[PDB]
Amino acid sequence: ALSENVLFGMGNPLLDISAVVDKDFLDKYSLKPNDQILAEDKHKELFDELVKKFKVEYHAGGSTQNSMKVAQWLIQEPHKAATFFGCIGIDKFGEILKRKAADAHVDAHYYEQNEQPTGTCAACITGGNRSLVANLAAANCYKKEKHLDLERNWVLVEKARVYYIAGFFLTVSPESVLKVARYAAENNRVFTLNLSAPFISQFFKEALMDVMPYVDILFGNETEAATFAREQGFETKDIKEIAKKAQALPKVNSKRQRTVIFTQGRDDTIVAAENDVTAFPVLDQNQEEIIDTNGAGDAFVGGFLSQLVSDKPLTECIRAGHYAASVIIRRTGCTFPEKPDFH
Ligand SMILES: Nc1ncnc2c1ncn2[C@@H]1O[C@H](CO)[C@@H](O)[C@H]1O
Ligand SMILES: [Cl-]
Repeated sequence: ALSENVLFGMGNPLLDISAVVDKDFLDKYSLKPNDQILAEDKHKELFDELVKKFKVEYHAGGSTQNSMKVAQWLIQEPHKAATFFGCIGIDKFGEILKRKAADAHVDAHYYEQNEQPTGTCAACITGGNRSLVANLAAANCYKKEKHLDLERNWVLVEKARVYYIAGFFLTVSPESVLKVARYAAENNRVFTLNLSAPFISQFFKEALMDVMPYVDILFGNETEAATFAREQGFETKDIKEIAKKAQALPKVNSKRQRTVIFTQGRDDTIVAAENDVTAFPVLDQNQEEIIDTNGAGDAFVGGFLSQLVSDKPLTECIRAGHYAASVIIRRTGCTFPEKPDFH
């Protein structure tokens, strides 16, 4: 039986707010029916209006937290197998988010501050369409020295066997990422990281390459891989070759070989390990049943991690990732039914 806090994540928590809205609402906030955006000045009151005017459903969100809740869902027992750290506000949304994280059986410990509201992501649904508006807000305000470094929180890091941090968090607290990564190397534990988005490899390459030697498992997708390769001078556009070259990057913990895992949408998931590159087909090809790809990557990682914590074989970790993604992409955002049916 797994211990509590066996899986640790940290990143940018967001309160997901989903609702069926109307034309007037979309028009007021200048939203096309399938826009996916970061909030601009015109959207700062959107979340308050959304909750006042419409019946909403709330979820614990943000990329890393999504992966934690999916992992927890598939782990099932114990509750609080997955830990999550990040920054929230001292507001009603922050209280709702704490409740949702608890409902998801994740052991969330948030840094709370008063300067910024809790981050939010609105899914504004009309018919089969949905408009996404994300406001990072408090998520950008995480303070290593006021949260991670406190013993009551650091000990939860020390409880983990496996760590996962989205590369998005390199834009907020790269020193937190480095400290966790260093601990993983010092203790021969598995540290995992997502490339997260092309802009991470372009604009945050210093932090990314500072952490890379500590990465036991690098997750990403084909678009991130292409950008990473260009920025690192790999001189190839072939995804398998990119994965092989990333696998062979400098590494401090030589007790564990790096694994590089790049998803390709409906095309094969590519896995580079020490002595080979293997392609894992995506067996779910019913494209017409896909209603929303938002969170597919987060769910893939969560499914993978759910099996990794039990030292299951690579094939099983990939199978669980593909399963989780297949569930999430048939629902608005990174959500799932009460119980998993992964066998
Ligand atoms: N178009 C698609 N068809 C089927 N599965 C998909 C698609 N896009 C994403 N996925 C699933 O989500 C994962 C992450 O993108 C993929 O590896 C796959 O498992
Ligand atoms: Cl994140």
